[PDB]
Amino acid sequence: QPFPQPEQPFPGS
Amino acid sequence: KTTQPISMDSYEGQEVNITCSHNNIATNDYITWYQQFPSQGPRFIIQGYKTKVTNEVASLFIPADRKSSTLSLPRVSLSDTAVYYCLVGGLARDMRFGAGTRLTVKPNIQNPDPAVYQLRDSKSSDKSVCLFTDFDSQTNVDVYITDKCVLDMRSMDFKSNSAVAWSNKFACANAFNNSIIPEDTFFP
Amino acid sequence: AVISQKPSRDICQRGTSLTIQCQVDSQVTMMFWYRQQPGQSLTLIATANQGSEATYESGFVIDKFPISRPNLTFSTLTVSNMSPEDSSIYLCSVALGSDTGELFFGEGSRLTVLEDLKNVFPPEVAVFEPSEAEISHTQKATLVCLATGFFPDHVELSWWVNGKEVHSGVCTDPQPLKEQPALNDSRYALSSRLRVSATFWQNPRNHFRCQVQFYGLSENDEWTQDRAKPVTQIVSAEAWGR
Amino acid sequence: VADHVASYGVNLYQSYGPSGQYTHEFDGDEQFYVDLGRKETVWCLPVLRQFRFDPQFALTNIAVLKHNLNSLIKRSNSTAATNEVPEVTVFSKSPVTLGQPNILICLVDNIFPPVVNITWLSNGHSVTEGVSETSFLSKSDHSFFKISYLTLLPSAEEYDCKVEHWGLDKPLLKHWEP
Amino acid sequence: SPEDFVYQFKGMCYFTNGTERVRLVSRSIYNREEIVRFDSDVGEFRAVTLLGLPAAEYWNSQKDILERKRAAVDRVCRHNYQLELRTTLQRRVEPTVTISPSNLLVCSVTDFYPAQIKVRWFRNDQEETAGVVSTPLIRNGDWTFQILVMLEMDVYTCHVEHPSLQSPITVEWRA
Ligand SMILES: *[C@@H]1O[C@H](CO)[C@@H](O)[C@H](O)[C@H]1NC(C)=O
Ligand SMILES: [Ca+2]
Ligand SMILES: [Ca+2]
Repeated sequence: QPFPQPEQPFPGS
Repeated sequence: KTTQPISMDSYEGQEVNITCSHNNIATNDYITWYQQFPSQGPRFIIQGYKTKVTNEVASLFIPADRKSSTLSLPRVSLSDTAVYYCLVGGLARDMRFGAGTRLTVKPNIQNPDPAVYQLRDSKSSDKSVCLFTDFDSQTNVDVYITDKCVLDMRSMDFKSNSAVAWSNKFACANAFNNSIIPEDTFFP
Repeated sequence: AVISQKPSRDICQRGTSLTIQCQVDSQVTMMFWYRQQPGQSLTLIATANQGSEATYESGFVIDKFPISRPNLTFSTLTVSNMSPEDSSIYLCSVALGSDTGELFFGEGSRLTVLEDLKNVFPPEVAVFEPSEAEISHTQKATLVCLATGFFPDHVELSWWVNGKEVHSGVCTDPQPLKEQPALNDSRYALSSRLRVSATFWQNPRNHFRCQVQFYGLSENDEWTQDRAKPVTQIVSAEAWGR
Repeated sequence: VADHVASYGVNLYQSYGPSGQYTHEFDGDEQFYVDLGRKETVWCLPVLRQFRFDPQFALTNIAVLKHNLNSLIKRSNSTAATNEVPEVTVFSKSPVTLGQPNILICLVDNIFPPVVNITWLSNGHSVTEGVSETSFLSKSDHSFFKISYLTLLPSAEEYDCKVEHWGLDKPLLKHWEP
Repeated sequence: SPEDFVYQFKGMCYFTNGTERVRLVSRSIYNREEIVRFDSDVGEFRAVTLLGLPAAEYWNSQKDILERKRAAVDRVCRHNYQLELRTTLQRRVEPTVTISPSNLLVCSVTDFYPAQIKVRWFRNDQEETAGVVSTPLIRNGDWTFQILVMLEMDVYTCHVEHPSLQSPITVEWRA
């Protein structure tokens, strides 16, 4: 029920 | 989680509105639509959330209740024949697929002329094939009979339906005698 | 965004194991494995987890579908001890971030598991020349192609006019029908149509050729029958103007 | 400045042996943490146990940091962390009464990198019964602080708090007496 | 002391006047240096340092991530705040005020949530402005706060106000 914040992936490694 | 119509029918050049039923939708839940052509995988078309959104392929309308949603395709073409899925969830893990809505797009033939012709093999004159073509889109179809396909000749903007029947021994007169072939039908 | 699956198509015998690959061009958070049977809904198999164990949906067990994800961009799905039930199209989907709405799907992996490899047969292609009645009334000539007697549904039909592939005025049935229904080993049949102008067909130097691409036995399969081995081949028929 | 502040996602992943932590904080206090090993959500406030939070989100999100950290290692030419010096203070939760029970609180602040060993001691002997620690709680300067507890009924002949951190030349001990 | 490489992501929410002012700030941190962030008041990923420049450009390029991150102000901060109004924002612990000498008088306020307090020292119904020293707000870590207000020295009273209290508590010490 608590909505979380995700982390976006960095490109190219 | 979502309930949508099983199948739909439409003619080319018509606005098609597929309505998705999503009662018991969470406040943070997001609305998503997919379009899967046969033998291929689903393709993402439009995305909406408590807000009617309009894009290039289509527009999504979101009622305030959020108990329902509707995908609108304008000027539907023959290439829009696909299965349309309605997905509702919060994260990517919440995206479960359903039966979808099978949409068929029939062509609008202004000048119909039903007829049945007989084709002969170039290799051997023994075998033959019956061709029932140039019929309107509303008619439906040891003896083999294929479903109706629609071919497009873009050089003349001409489209026509057709069906193929072969036999192995058989006459093309009674080839499509199980179909409601119109009375206005030519034979040689 | 762009996904490449290695096993675009394959035919395996019972008791064998096949590994499917899913490679992504960009770095993505989520990577799923789907499965779609010949006439069924798209069923989710499991969620590929990086450095952990896969999250399998109900009914799917790690023993039959072992999944590995060495990096965020690559995953491997294996189908061990294959049975005819597994015959399906295996898709892998991808999400860039867990809070995205767009899932990118691959082109798929067609799988057909067989109890007997001896039922595989290549297609027999035959093109039928247009009828003069059609040319007399409609002023258009319709070529009809017919590929019969092939067991696996893996076929691609294309029309070639004067050595060039043509798409205008072409029609092909979406699903090949069974020749002998009510038989599990039924052979299939597929028809296609090419319509052209009357003056274009009546010209004799034009060359029309129906080309049927057939996918059959791979190199790992054994063949011990007096009949020729059903290797992946291109069967075609042609006809000239008259 | 704001009336209330919450970190709905404190994501931590370091290279000292893939060490990961996922927590949620509200007004500086720990709401819950996800045990990445047991794949379980542990709520620190009893009233918050009514909610449900999927532990799988923490595992997949930490995997993103794992990719990100390895990317920043190649980009920054392997620029390591700077071991700050911890600030340790020991105090009791309630006023010290030699009969009533109290909890000793050993607050370790300025913890960077988030690698530390907090061990309670009593007359030179290590105490393991009745101890509990909190998760690495975030700070505005992107450092951390950790709090360890020890329940005891105080008495005249009855502690020290041993803190081991890389920003220390020798293990630091803070003494407490009634 | 081995080499350690730390990475942090803080998905933080800021609330003012309840739900009237809500600000979303997500911080991606390498060791102790925030490299790329997303503020709800700017509406786009912006790099703080050069290390976050490739990420900010790549994330801004994906219009799907942008659309869903702009909506995170409501789906995360405003949504979870409605859960706080029924749980954490309703937590009220009444403080325990005890006076004990240590020349010095120590008024100990030990177990109270929230953190808002105002402790005054009185000497015969006249407030003592100078000569009072108080410890900072001590966070116990278990959702309780404490403070120690000390005083060097007929009747002495410790005046303590708190939101959980209807009327301030007046513990007194004499002799
Ligand atoms: C904590 O203790 C372990 C062994 O007890 C040791 O390897 C490690 O270096 C210690 N950590 C610190 C920060 O000193
Ligand atoms: Ca094979
Ligand atoms: Ca009183």
